[PDB]
Amino acid sequence: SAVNDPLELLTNKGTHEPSFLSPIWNPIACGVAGVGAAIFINWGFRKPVFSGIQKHIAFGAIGVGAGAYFDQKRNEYLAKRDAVLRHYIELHPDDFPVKERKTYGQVLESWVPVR
Amino acid sequence: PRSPMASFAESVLNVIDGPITWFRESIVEPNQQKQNWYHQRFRRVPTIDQCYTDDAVCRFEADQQFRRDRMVDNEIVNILRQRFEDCTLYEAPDHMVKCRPLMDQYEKATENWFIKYGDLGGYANAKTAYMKQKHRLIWERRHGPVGSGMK
Amino acid sequence: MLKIIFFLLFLIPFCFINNMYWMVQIMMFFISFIFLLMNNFMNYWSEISYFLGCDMLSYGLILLSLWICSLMLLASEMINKHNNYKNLFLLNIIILLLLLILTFSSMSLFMFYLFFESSLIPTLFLILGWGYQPERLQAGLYLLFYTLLVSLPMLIGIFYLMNKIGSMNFYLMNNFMFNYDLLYFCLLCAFLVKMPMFLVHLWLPKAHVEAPVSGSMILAGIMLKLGGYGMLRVISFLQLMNLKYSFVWISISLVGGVLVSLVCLRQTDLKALIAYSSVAHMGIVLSGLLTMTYWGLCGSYTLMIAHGLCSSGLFCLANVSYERLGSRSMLINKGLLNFMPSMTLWWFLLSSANMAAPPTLNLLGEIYLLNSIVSWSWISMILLSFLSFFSAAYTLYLYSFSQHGKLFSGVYSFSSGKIREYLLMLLHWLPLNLLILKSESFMLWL
Amino acid sequence: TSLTTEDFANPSPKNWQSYGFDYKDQVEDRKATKSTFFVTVTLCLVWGSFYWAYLPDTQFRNWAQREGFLELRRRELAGVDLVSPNYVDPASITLPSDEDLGDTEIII
Amino acid sequence: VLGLDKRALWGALPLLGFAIGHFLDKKETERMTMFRDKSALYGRPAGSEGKAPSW
Amino acid sequence: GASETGGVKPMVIAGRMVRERERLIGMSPEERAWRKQWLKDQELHHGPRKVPALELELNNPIKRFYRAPLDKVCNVLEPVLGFQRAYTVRFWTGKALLALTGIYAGAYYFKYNQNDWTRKGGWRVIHSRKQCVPGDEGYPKVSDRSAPSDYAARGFNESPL
Repeated sequence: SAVNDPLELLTNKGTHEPSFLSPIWNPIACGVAGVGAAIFINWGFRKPVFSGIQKHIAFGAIGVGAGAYFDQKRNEYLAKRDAVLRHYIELHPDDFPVKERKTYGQVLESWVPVR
Repeated sequence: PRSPMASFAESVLNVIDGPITWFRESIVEPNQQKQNWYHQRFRRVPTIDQCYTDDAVCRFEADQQFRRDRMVDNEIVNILRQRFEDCTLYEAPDHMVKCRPLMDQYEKATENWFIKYGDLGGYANAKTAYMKQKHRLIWERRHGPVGSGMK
Repeated sequence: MLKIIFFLLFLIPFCFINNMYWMVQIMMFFISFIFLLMNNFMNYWSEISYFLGCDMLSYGLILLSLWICSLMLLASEMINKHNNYKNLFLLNIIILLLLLILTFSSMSLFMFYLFFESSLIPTLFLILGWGYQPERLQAGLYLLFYTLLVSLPMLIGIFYLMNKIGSMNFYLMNNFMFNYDLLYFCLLCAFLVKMPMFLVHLWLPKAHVEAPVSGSMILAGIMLKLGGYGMLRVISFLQLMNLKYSFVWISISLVGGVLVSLVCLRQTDLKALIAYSSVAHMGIVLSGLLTMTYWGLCGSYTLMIAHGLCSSGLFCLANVSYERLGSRSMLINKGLLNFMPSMTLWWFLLSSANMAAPPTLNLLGEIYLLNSIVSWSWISMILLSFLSFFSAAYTLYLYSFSQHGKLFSGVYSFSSGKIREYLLMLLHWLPLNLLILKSESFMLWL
Repeated sequence: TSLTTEDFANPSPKNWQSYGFDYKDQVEDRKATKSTFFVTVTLCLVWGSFYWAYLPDTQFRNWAQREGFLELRRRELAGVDLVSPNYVDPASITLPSDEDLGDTEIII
Repeated sequence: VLGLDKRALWGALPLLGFAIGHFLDKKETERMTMFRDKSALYGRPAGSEGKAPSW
Repeated sequence: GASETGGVKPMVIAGRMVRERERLIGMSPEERAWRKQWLKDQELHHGPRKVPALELELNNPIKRFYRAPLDKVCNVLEPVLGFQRAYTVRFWTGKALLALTGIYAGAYYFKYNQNDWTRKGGWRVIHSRKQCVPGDEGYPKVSDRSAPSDYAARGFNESPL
């Protein structure tokens, strides 16, 4: 629409579809991190890197669990953040007034003649 | 074939032409299949002037349209150059009288080309080209056509 | 685009399995072939994936790296011959390549910077790890500290652009034109260093002379281009400011190119001379780039591709000679036509390309920068004539002096050229010519 | 040792000369040479250059030339300048009248 | 003529990365479907539209 | 191991006397004897032997077949004229055949695949007007191309669009 209402801009509509890697990147990233961290420990102790896979599974499992938990909390923090902005906009409609959208017909800015 | 060599010349041209025409007619053409290919058509899209200053898709729409039109306009000059190119070769030694109109068509096109896309350099885009026009027109009504100086 | 990235990532473990040095390049060459098939790019960005795209500009520079980074493995066969931490060496290049691919394939300015410098550290390990001479320290710091000193202030200039544009994406930036004088110096003095400019080139002769053969390839091959590539993206919204201070850069690079060519003639080291030849041509690239005209932009993109392949090529040959004669000085290296006559052919073709000889892709780009510069000002014809004249003066001196005369006297017996070396040289030069046929693609990025 | 006139004339298939790819295992050295040639040449240069040549018209440069002819014929017949000097028609534009400008710098 | 051995069998792992890399971005294009057949330059005529969307 | 030198232990045998100045200034009796011996060895009393190994080690399979047929006429004729004379016939019957097929492919290409208006690449021909002289057909001959569309048509006048 021709209007610039800041509250409209913030408000979601559900049109956006989050990417495929979005709901899995933090779990999978931590899971790989846990395993890789376990790989150092054996290497640091000059043990066969895949010896004692128990520790790999634990670190991988612990990584996934922690990743999912913190990812769950992340969205609440983001959801709350926009909620704050939307509420603050509503309280001060004067400081965020609706502005009209100019088009290039009604403006004359400079250009840079390279020559 | 009034000349001796020209009589020998045509003999060779029969030798090099004879097989290839047969080969074209015997193998290549008869064995091929029928198939048609078409020509892209682009629906005209809104110019940059209609675009708002905050939306990027509409600007992106026009920038690509401007660029495609630039190519068409870059080489419509190229075609006109090739005409004066070809007339000079097909009309010599008396080519000045005949190429002179063609070059007149060419030089006019270049100026219109240079009035539109000229002096923008690379990164020229719909916004810049349109804004050159706005500044050009303002100067025209105030100082008259360019080349006459200011008042 | 992710096809490339995940291919490289899963090739990382090949560094750990033993007797996999040669199986790596094939995976590195094969991916170039796969990447070579997916050319359907345009001026605008294409094949979006979460923040990774590619236009015609980024494509050629990416493909150049894959080719060059693949030749690094061929050139540095000595690392395999002496098992000199080859596994670690391989991991350095695979990491380094990934940083380059992301750097060019990044769609947002902040990312470009994020992987811009990050590629440096894999290079820095390369110099110290596998360099012979003791000076790799005193040349290791120059590469690191010239770059960091001028890249850290660039980081501020990047963030100041969010608060105005609101984003980093290149297309959205071009809609703006900025007027602040310092901001101009915080996004070009950082790239003018890495080009390099004549007066701030002091790191380039040190890094190249001391770095190993492979480090010389990538330093001369892709690092000098990241400065050039960066400029092509950020003069779009510095057009107005570029007009007030361009004449400073054009004069320095043009006069810088001439003066360095004389410096080339007074060199006596192969590695030094080739490195100083890089500053000479990079002066023309930068000069035409700042002219901002359609020709100067397309030409600059072309020459960066061509020059990288050549200067990378010429570093092969210096390594070949150095490997046997044991010394990189011109006095030691004489008359090599009478030891390795088959080699001398490749010396000529790569040397000839460096002096803008036809039909190389190098001459196509150089014709264009020359056009833009002349159009910029007819006064530029003076040195632009000198620079092109002297740009052959040292090239002949490089080729003729090292190949023609009577053989050195003290040299001890050494092996002759091997098939690996010849194959390496072909892959450097042969594309540099055939690319002229399809300059259609690697030229018209605008 | 003291090699003979036939140890130089009857090449021993025991020692070998390396092609620069390996110096320890003879079969390895030939093996790397063969595979490296195949990809670098038989695929990257032969198949690559072939595929390049038949690449589809992706820059719209061939397409333009078709326009440059059709577009030229239509407008050479239509009594319009062959290259339009206006990005948009001047009458469509709405100039800001002089009082609006208020000494804004105008450039050409 | 290839001169490839069992060691190249490890090559399947990088080829595994290729398919996984291909799959994701292909999955990404299926997330790009809000200007699909709607832009002014390629948008379908309003009414009597093709059943399957182009690309 | 891979011995580049093939066992034979590389050395320098000639010594001082290779350089002319180092000979004139002086040479001990042993050096003179050594120098005389060195030159006597450089003489070869036979031509190079023919090693079968090279001829396969420097001929790829494709080449050994790609040339196989015309080497049968070399084998057929080599007792009729001598190996030198016959081989020359094998070289010129073959290399010349490539030229004959070279022109025809070139002649073909310039007759059908010449550059047209629907492509940019390809060879583009703009020939001039032949000298029309008396006795030729219709002596008062004029260039049929008058309108600008005539020039640089590139086959565009006869397109369907």
